[PDB]
Amino acid sequence: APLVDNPQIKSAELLRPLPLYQHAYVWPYVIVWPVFLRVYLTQELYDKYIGAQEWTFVWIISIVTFQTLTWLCTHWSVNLNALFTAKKASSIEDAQLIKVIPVANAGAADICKLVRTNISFLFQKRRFLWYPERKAFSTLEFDIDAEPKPTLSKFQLSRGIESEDELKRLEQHYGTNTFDIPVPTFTELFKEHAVAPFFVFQVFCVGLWLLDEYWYYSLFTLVMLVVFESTVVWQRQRTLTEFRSMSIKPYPIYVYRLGKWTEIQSDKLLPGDLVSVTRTKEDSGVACDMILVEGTAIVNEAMLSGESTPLLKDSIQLRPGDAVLEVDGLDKNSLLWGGTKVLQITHGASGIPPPPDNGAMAVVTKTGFETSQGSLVRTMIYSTERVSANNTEALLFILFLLVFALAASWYVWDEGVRKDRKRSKLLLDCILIITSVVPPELPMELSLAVNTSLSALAKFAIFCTEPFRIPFAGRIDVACFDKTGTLTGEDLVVEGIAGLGLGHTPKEADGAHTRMVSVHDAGMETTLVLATAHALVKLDEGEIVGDPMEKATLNALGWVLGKNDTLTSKPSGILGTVQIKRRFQFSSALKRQSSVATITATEVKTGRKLRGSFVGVKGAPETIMKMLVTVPEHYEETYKYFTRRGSRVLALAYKQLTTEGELGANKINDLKRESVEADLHFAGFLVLQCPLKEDAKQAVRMLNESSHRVVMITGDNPLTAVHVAKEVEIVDRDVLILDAPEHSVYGEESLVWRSVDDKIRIDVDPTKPIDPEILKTKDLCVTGYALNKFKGQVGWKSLLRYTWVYARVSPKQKEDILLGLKDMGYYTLMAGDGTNDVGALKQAHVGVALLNGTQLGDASVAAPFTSKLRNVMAIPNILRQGRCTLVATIQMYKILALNCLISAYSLSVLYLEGIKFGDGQITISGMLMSVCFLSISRARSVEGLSKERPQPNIFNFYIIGSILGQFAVHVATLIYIAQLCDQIEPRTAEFKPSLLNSAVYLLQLIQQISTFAVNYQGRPFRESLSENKGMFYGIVGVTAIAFACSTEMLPELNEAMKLVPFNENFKTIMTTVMIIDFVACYVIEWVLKKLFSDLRARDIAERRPDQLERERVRKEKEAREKE
Ligand SMILES: Nc1ncnc2c1ncn2[C@@H]1O[C@H](COP(=O)(O)OP(=O)(O)NP(=O)(O)O)[C@@H](O)[C@H]1O
Ligand SMILES: [Mg+2]
Repeated sequence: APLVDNPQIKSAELLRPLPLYQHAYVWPYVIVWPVFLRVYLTQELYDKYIGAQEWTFVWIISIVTFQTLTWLCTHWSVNLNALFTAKKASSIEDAQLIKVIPVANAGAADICKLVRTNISFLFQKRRFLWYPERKAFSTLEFDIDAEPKPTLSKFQLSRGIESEDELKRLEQHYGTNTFDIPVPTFTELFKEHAVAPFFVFQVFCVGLWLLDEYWYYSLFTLVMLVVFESTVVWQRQRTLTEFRSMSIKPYPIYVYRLGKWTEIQSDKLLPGDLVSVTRTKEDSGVACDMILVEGTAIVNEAMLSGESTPLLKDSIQLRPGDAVLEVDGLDKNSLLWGGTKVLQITHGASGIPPPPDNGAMAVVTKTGFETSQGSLVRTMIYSTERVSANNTEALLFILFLLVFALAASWYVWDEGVRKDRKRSKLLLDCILIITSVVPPELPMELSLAVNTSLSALAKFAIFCTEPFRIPFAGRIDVACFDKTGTLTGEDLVVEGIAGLGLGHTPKEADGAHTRMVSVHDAGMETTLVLATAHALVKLDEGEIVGDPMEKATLNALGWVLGKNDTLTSKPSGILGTVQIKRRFQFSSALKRQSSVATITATEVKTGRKLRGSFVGVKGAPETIMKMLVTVPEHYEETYKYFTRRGSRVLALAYKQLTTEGELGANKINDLKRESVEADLHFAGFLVLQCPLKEDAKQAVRMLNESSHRVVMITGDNPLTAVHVAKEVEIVDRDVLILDAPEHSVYGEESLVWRSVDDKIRIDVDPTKPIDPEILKTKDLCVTGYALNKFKGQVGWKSLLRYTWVYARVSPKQKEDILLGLKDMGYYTLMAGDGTNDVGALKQAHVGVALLNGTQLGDASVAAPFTSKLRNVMAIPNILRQGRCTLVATIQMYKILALNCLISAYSLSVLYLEGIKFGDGQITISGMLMSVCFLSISRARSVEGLSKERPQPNIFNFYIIGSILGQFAVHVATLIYIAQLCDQIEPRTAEFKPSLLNSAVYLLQLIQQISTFAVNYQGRPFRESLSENKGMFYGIVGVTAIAFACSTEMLPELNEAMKLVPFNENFKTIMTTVMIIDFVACYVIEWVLKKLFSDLRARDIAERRPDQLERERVRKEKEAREKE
């Protein structure tokens, strides 16, 4: 819509509210009320149209029903609210209401209120302001969000807010800095929930049963509806409370307001306000997004990204003030994001005095609900696709049930018309028959199953942010995995330093130098690079924190770490002091990390005094071989041999900028990234044996043997990824790597299929399609370079269908892989840890962030699913719960509808003969069905996954066929019992006990019990009926009650429900009929479950016969070893 210029807003219309007397649910019904009044009190129209006082009551009920329906249509439909309440008056200068309809599956539509001079409104707790130059409502624009990018001179010399009237203008404009989610009480939430259409339908059914003189049954179902809606309201309140726990509590911060330092809570924070950041306390990150002006902040973005590696946010005072701000470039580490824990504040411009507490100066950019964590919280709460939104499949199923209802009700209306019954009683019977089929809990059953799955998943420390991806986990075809941090533990051990003799020794046939010296016996330059090229920082308490790889190589180095970013070695191969002056941070797209430092290092055995400035860079060996001077002979073969064993290899390089002396202050030290990560020498290879997680192999073999495909997406080498995937059993056949034959600047021009042992070499033109022999008989590994060369070609859709290891991929390449896998129709799971997967975690159908730590807030916004533990077994469990979710939904979609259908036709078999159900009988039947529902609701899951897959859709052949077959069996037994009862006694108004009423009541009781016992899903996805002995005994108790009052063994139970005594031959025939009905229902359900319930695995997840034979042999061996 041009009125609101946002991508998530579909329609916007500037309404104007009308008075209450002009409302469309008031004025025409007030107009037509005296017509009915003149019909009623004035005679000669009493017999003209209505004819009776019961018809008068029917017309009064119909008019009141139409009035309350026209009132409720303004509440359960936004467009009908705009039609019936407010006139259009499409002009900006007089509008007061804005109808906002968002795009599909992006929250609930609303009629927002215009508040104003700045014209604004609030939709989904997002503030929209009217711009007259654009002539449209739009999202709030900050100083950062300006289209001309501001210079740093307005940020270094910001000096805080300097005007009181401008402070009040900022307060009225951007609002206060709070996570404004209002949790509702029980009263207003139940008031909103009592206006929902299925509550209205249930209350209308209660009134219909009350009109037919059913006191106890209507009271029971009203009490049950009240407590069920109370349960739903408490569930929604609990969910909103756990969402409210994600908010940062206010804590006193020192801001610079009116030229003075002032302590104030974090609820009052406006953009452009100068603030001082210190060490944050527990259960609090920082409030809102800031940019560092003066100081260095060691922060931890465990909220925005899954990993807990602390980054080193620098300042902007070293950058010139005339430079254009680059949020995605040099000043990426300049900003500080909200919700993130700052681990340290160190000082290593505007003339302002320093803060009383030793903190860094920052400027607020994005405050309130529009900060990045807050903008994710707004999407996760108000702008998400809700589980409780009524699907069209459930409504079409309800319409199918209503089609069956009308099929029964038309026949009972024709039979009552032909037999000349009372038309009001016949109409009430037909409306009762129609209304006894729609199950009011049916559209909300998926939400209940999702909530039960969330409560089950919270046991394994798995917290789900967006609960509409729980059914998606029931239909996952591809289960993508990261390698490092997901299938690999964080306790890395340094194997050592390799390739010291490159260009200067055991050599293989391909020339690979296998001499791996230890870190202590390494050279001086290798030791200085390992002491220089890291992002390690010592906290004020005295704990070294950083990358686990950098911590591992620090512990292998034997060098202590000082206070002012210095590292010393006391009298281990060399002795001296290094001090890092500038530090270029590591990026996943660059695959390197460099640092400029000052060295004073002496070798203990020869001397060789190395002083002065130094550049140490470590990274991926292909990038380093691209950016050094002279590539040594057999460079590629060394790292390919040390990667063929599965170890992770980095390259270390050094460059002396000034040699003897010093570089000179920080004026020269402000160099460029591309001007210092070039013309390098070679220092060595850092080889680390990254250890596999203990649960990785078991979880991946559980996923592969359960109709899921496991692929590996990782930024590491092809050989490490291939060796891990062979250990974890992702790749079974011979593998082929699609990569450049040489990773130099000239050799990166063609693509080659290569073997791991470097024996097969096949040239590939990327425009030509892939050879089908390679796709069919070989597993494939694809490098991100070869993926980038396959961006817009025909073979790419082949590659994503036949590759299970992706290596050397950028985060954008992981996003491209997951988008392409989404585009082919495969549902995707992505399990990731680092900041290289946050694009991938938000593009998969379900994304899990594996927080590597072993023993509501502190839940990351990087992924919709967050596993607090480090185990890989949290990945199948989610999928298991997802499958169970669908399975639970399926069983309720097979029970409730069938239950209602039975009840409807039972009423029909009564209402064909003029007899009605007893009040006590139908109340006892409803109580027993509620008892069986409570008995069947409590069921856990099995300890493993299965090859069968549940059907996601509800209109499949299995569910519809089973329901139709069981309904046909039930209606055949009901018709036969009715004909037998008419045969025994002829048919010739209060409730009087009869043989037909007792037989129909006993049949509907035993048929509801039979469809509870038959349609319960069992062994392939959950426990069986016999295993939950509480559930089995609860079903068997009602079974024994029904069969005891059917055998006439207890006359007290038969006289309690007003059941006539039965003839012995009739009793035997009816017991045989009940057994035949239960047996036929179980046979039909078992046949249709064995035939059509198993949703077939897709072609990417189908396994070859040798894999199935190996799986069967291993399962037989484990079953033998169990004995
Ligand atoms: N601290 C580091 N310093 C230098 N280079 C690094 C560092 N960490 C990773 N790299 C390199 O960056 C490359 C790709 O970046 P990245 O994807 O972040 O590593 P990764 O964690 O192994 N990928 P992944 O397995 O998906 O988590 C790796 O193959 C390493 O060579
Ligand atoms: Mg990772």
